[PDB]
Amino acid sequence: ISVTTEILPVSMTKTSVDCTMYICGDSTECSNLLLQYGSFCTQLKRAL
Amino acid sequence: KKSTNLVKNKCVNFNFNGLKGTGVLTESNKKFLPFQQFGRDIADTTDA
Repeated sequence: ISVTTEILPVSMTKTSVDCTMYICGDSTECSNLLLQYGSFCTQLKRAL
Repeated sequence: KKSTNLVKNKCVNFNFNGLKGTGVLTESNKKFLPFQQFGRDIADTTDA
């Protein structure tokens, strides 16, 4: 009578990202400049 | 230029010798050397 071990992954860690903090940070001028590019943030948020 | 009193433990704007930023200032336990002025983190942003 033998006993064997098998290991299988199931889940994965969940992450969230912020656009303005990563790209611009603590500068308002960069935010006002970045407001005129598009809506990539919506796509990133939806995927995550 | 002018000068102003130092406030701590409140989110404020600071201009240290031309270095502009927004954040909260705290007493530090770090030890510097006579030829050093500030430190940096992994992403080359000032922390001390």
